Amino acid sequence: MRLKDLGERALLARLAPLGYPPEAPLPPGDDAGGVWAEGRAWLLKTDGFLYREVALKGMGPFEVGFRGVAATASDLLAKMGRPLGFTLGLFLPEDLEEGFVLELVRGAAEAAKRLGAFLLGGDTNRGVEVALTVSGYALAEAPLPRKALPGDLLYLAGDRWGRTGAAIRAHYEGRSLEGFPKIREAAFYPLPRLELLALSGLLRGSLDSSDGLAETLWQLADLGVGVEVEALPLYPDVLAFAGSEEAALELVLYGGEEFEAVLVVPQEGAAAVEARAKAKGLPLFRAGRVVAGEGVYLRGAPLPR
Amino acid sequence: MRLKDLGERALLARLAPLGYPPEAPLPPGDDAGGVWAEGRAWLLKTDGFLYREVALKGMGPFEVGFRGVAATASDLLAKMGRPLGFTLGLFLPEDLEEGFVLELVRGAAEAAKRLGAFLLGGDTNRGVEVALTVSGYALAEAPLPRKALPGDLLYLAGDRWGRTGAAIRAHYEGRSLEGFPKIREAAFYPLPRLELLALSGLLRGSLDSSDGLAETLWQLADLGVGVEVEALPLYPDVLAFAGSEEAALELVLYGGEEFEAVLVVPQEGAAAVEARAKAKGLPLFRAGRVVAGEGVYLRGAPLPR
Repeated sequence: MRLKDLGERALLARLAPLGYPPEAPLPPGDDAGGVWAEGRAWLLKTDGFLYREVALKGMGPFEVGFRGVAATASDLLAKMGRPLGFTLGLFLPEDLEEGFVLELVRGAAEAAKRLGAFLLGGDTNRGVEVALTVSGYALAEAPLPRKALPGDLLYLAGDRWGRTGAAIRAHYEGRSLEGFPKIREAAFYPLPRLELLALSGLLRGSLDSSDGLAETLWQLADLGVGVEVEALPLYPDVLAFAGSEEAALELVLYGGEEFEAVLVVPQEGAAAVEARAKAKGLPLFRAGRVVAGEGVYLRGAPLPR
Repeated sequence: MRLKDLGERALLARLAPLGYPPEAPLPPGDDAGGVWAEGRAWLLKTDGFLYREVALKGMGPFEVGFRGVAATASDLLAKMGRPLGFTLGLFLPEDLEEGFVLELVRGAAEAAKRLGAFLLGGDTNRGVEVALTVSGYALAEAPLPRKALPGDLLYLAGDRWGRTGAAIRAHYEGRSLEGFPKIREAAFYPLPRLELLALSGLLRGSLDSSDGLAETLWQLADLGVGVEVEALPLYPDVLAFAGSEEAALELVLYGGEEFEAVLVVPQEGAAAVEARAKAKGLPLFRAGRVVAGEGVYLRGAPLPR
């Protein structure tokens, strides 16, 4: 079967276990992969993309490089790994201007610096179209896998929910983001949250949302549980942009590229976690909880994948 | 200035220090990059390439995936890092058969397994042409930077010298490798050389020859020294394939893709190094020495880069 008909989800599921370590700190198909080395869970993650598929109107190579590192760092942080460094794989057309490449690299270096991390080099190769892969490694004291048990609460960390969806929709509709700076920042400089690490060792599991929250909630449900969302964050700017509560909901659920984490919090320490996040400046939103059975629900109604 | 006019060396040289750590276990622009973490030098490296640039006649996706890991692993090993895992970044045209992709990943997984390493996942994306990047991390107890002092001896480790160049030349000339099994193996399955680690903590420096021996020797000279090559290994099969000493030397010096290390050994430790290599199964060849000054010479004659 050709990739077109196969689909990305099916292909990824088939490739996930190949060569994966049997006694790993994280299961196959998680937000990152890794091995146990001298008492620490060393994580490794590679994210790739075509320049023309991530660069929204107003974004230049600087923003693209910055987002590449941010994307990879977010997956590592959701697994409770502290990103230490990143490497770049670049495919560049021969007629590309060197200034363009310098911008891509400085953008990436800037995102790395904000995290206290570095660029450890990379590689460049001739290519037909500008394409890039960003890999990063992280040291995790308590690796957080995608796991959940009926009874645990579901929390949304960070504040890019609905905003990255708005930015993409604006880009597709040809609408300006003048008047929506937080939405623009969410798309141009999505800062991965080191504060997530304040919750290391306290959570049951997590999933990084890069392909939409609804899609992520179903990835959680597919673990073998039911998901009941009682509330979702609808930021004032997201509502203004959307025009209605219903329109804002679609941006929040079917937006994408949020690179914010969905956290599975055991009822036991839910009070502490809120306190911890609060104490460390980590935005936290209680969305719902995990239950026995299957399916994903939004206030009782079925939430479509 | 266009990339085509700038050159790979010039470009890479400009990007190398960008975002690199000031207290790193390896200098910027080395065979790999890394940071010191809890007493160990953790190295990270990315090697990318286009499928068509690597696939020689007779090679399929399994061999290409194997070589991607072999290459990344070789750079890490030259720095004395023990490779622990790799991640893949794949760019794939939508009309590709799924089996082709499965071969790529299994090939990579095979090379990783030979090293006692694993595949930790990766990412896939649509592309106009098959392109791949392999990233890997390694734990180095004693990171080995590219470093050299006048009086130091130059050794070549491994046995792919001249053979990878012969394979490439064969492909270009449409010449059969029937009767040249070692040359074919050097191109199809360049086994990553774990035995290099037997020399951990004994050498002054090293460089991995991924782009040709002469090029690698000039990179060594660019550290601020002169290089005198007194002898080079001309294997029987390389000589037979080449037809003459001259043609053979050209394949050895301007071949490429060897992924074998050039080692800088202190005079005082050479006897011990050779003994250690012999005891642990690491092919080693004494080729010359480092001297004060500049430039690379082959038996007194300037060696073109």
